[PDB]
Amino acid sequence: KGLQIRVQGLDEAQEFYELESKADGQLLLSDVFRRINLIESDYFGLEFQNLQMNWVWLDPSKLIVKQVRRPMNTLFRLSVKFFPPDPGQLQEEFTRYLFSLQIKRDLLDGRLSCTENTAALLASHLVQSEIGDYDDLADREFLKMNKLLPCQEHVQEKIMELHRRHTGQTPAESDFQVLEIARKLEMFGVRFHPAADREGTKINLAVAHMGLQVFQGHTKINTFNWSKIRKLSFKRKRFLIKLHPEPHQDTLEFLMGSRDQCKIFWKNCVEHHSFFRLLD
Repeated sequence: KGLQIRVQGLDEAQEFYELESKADGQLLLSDVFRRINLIESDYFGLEFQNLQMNWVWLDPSKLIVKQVRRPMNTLFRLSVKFFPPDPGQLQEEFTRYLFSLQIKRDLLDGRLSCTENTAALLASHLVQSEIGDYDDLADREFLKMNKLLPCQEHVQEKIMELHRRHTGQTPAESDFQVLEIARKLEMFGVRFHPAADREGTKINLAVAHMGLQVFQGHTKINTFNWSKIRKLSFKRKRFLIKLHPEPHQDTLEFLMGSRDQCKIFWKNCVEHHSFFRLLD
């Protein structure tokens, strides 16, 4: 048979895709990339909402019908999968635009936590990009009907104040400022995978362009560069980081919630390493 799949773009606009029932994840990804003419598409992937309404990555090598129960009723969305160290250096204006929309998303849903002043500054550039130069009446109208920050009301004056500085800046220049600000934040591109150490201390694991990170709360306790990592594995609920000597306990153990969570994080790490270090 044939399927009709709904995919939400980074600009929040939903389009519909007609695909055969035999389609892999890769076919849908390719059709989405073609529809929006995304040339630098390797940084991006698709996630969907499972029945507990959590977001899961679409596996491009598996059949879609084997990953999702009601593909016709399921929401998919375009997302950045791999954050490069400096998205401002991406070649295409459209790609940088998509990255600024990813930041916009992360800022609103709280993935990108930062100080209030930094949030306000990011939001002020985001306002410049959508509606142009500062206007008292138009800025208040926009902020009434658009939410950029999780707790925006008491920050709105600061957002507008800062927006007065950006007179004359084009949407592309605005996107660039958003990327330059965001790439310098500790939480940029960060996605937490909760776990506990040997002592039982709650921590968060994450993977990024340089290697693995360890967080306690929102403060980063450690970074293991790819060069320092000998091997990554998982044994049931345990995730294992084997380090190169120098030097005797060369293994860090982290207990995660389920085996499937270990596995998802392991795959994420192997994919990151491959993407940022290996030539296919």
